[PDB]
Amino acid sequence: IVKPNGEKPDEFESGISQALLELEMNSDLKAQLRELNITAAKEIEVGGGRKAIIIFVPVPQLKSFQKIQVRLVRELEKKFSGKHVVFIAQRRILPKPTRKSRTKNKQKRPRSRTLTAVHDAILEDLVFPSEIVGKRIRVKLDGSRLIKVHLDKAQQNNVEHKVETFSGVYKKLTGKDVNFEFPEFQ
Amino acid sequence: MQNDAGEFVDLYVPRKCSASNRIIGAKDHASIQMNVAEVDKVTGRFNGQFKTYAICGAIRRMGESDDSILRLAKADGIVSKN
Amino acid sequence: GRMHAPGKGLSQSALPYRRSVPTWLKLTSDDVKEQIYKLAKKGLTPSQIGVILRDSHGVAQVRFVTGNKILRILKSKGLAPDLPEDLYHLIKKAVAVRKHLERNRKDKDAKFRLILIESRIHRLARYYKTKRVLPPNWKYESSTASALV
Amino acid sequence: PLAKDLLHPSPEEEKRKHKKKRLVQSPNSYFMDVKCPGCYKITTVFSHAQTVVLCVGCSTVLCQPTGGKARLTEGCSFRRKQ
Amino acid sequence: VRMNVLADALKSINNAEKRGKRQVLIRPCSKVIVRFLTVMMKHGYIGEFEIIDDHRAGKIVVNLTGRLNKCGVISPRFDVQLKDLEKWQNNLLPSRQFGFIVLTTSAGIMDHEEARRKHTGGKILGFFF
Amino acid sequence: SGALDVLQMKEEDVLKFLAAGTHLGGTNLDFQMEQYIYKRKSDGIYIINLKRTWEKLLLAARAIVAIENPADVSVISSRNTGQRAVLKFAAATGATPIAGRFTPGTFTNQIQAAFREPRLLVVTDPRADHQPLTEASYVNLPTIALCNTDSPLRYVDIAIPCNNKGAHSVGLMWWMLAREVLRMRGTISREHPWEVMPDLYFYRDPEEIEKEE
RNA sequence: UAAAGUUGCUGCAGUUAAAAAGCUCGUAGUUGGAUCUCUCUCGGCCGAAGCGUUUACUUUGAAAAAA
Repeated sequence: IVKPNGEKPDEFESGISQALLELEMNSDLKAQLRELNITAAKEIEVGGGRKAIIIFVPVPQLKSFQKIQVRLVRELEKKFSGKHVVFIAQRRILPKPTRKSRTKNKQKRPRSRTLTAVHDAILEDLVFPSEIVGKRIRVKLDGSRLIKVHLDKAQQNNVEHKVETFSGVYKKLTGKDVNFEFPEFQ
Repeated sequence: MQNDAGEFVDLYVPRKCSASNRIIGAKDHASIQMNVAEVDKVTGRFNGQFKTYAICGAIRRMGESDDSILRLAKADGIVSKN
Repeated sequence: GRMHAPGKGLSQSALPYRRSVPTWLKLTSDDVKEQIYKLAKKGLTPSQIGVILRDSHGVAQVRFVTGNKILRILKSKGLAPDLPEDLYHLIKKAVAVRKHLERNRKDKDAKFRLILIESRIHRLARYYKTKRVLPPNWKYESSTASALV
Repeated sequence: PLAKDLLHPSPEEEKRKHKKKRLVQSPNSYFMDVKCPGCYKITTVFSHAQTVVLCVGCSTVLCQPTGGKARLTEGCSFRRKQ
Repeated sequence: VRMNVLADALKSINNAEKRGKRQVLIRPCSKVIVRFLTVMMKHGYIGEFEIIDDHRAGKIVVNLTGRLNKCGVISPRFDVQLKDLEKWQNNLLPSRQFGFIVLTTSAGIMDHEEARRKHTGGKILGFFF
Repeated sequence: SGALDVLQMKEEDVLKFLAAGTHLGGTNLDFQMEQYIYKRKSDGIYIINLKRTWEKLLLAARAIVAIENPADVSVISSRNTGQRAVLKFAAATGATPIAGRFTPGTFTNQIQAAFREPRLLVVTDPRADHQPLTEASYVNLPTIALCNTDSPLRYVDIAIPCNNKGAHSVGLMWWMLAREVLRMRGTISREHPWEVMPDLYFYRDPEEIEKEE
């Protein structure tokens, strides 16, 4: 039932589709899953031998997915053993227009579809239940950035385990190193 | 200080302030070179060795020589952390 | 500092870092838009609409809830004033001081303040004509100022 | 000072500063839920409200505008969020 | 009003280095400010710095190693050709052994030595030594 | 101290500090002494954090011990409050005391009878001993001072936060400095209390000496 | 002409030595905050064809008399 973007679903993507189908036919959230849909799914190693799976939801359904994501992620976690689950919207990036190019688009690139905006949105969507209360880009002596993200204290014990998988997912998608912290000052 | 042959050609290497990393001039008579005695971990007695902090006269005049020496001692374990 | 006064004030709002809808806001975007339309139909400017929504119903920022600014929402449905609100208020102040100066010709401070107000009006009108918010031939005149208010 | 840390300021030292002069600016205002004896619904009131807030369940004013924070009438319980 | 935020950043760094401070807070931040600071830091003059993200225009807290004598901006940003670079270095640098002129070229923001290595002239941003 | 359990401050030291009123500063606060105070009371008096006081006293004792010749340490007190304490410190430790008027040019005028070139310089009050502190900036002379909340820190390299106004506090501070210097040197141990009691350093005004006898 | 950093773009000066308009608006001028990483033809890397939003740069390559 998944609507793929590469026109050929993978075995893991079909497995996640079957899990969502089972949650649709028999679960506590069957009323809202009807119009919901995902576009892709991948699994990657976040460190050592641990794995986490990324679900790419279409953007217009992102809010609908999030209002039930807290419920959905627990079921998908108990279903797939020790593999962490994240929901990140399928956001496309249009390249920066250059004077060496052709008629790519007669109208201006939207600012929500640039690389920096899409990466900020990916970071925001990586931690849905916990909001971002701050950001500090550290530039080390060798000139390599390290982003340090501040999250809510009221979501500390609930999400601190999900860290080291947020960083791995962000490194896989965007290539940027990110750390997560929970400042004492509110 | 080093020519292309690698030989050192400076008259001398002047001290740098332990706080500001600025050169202490040869005629800076307000600068100090304080020695802080090192102490045994179980007896608390002088070890015969010490730690040296050089503070220039500009820091002394502006009054931050005390805070600079305090921070240098803290960052060295002579003064207890917190 | 101020454009027409020697003052250098630091008073202005400090928007919070979090751009999210507050947890206490059970009002969805469409209810906010409906209340905006009702307040505009009552004859209120976007500034007053925002003040009322922040004060009584409780909306940190309309932009964080509906995704659009108040004036953009009004223009989208179509309820916005023909001329911009700040320009309208400047013209209103100019009309007030001009009416005062008629019976107070000895008030030479009022004349100076009126000159400053009309300079502000001319600058704002030039900016609005640059951005096509005003017609290219839109002119402010004393004999026609009260016709715009 | 000469070594004051700006990246990790004390929370009291940041509540002390002007809201605009902080490391990341944040308002000094807040929203409160005010309960009135004459009603039951939720009335969220801005702390610095510029309008006269009226409880829809009675002829009682909730707050009065002031140069700074609004003046809440005696007999109303207000709970601050965030 | 505040024009040329790079001038403000460099003046703040210079003033904090004269006062002997270990950290300076620069605001507002900008891409050119970050590139200039990175060029400074690659040469060991300034050390690590952190970009504070407020949602309007960042601030930067810059650690200060006591190695910096002067950092300055050149206003206006004169277009500099590779044949006029030596005159600029004689005008701006204390000696031919140390000190850098930071140019902005189509190959990016870099010092004058790199600009001569890449055979690019550009627009002069500033200098530091 | 170095966080060593051997160099930690004991209950007896805190008892002496509280009895002497060392923790009680003044109503004014020098901006360089803010890191040493704890709070300000309802009567405006700043409370000096005794942890920081003990830390700075031990640092000063280390600095004094590092001076190989004890005579190269100079102890100064122009006020009578710290004079007898300075003489007692010099007698116990071996430093060279200057009690009373400090003759200008003592450190800078080589053609002078009372010319000395100390390697360290300890004063009871930077505001009251400003002349030796100023001259210490001419001869590369590091300085240790007993500083109150309003004491100025120019030319002061180790400021010991303490009440330098009261006679009891000044005497106790000098006595503890001497005791710590001796303990760090090796003479007298820290396992049993020192035989010299702090009151040997306290200043006695003529009314007090007449009343006591 | 240099000396003249006594015409100062580099690079002067304007509290008291010569000097900031009595003051404030104001058009031209000058300057201006953050922010964007079967489109195409002979053989499954080639000339053509380019509105990439014109530019300003920068770096090339021609054309710029001799003396």
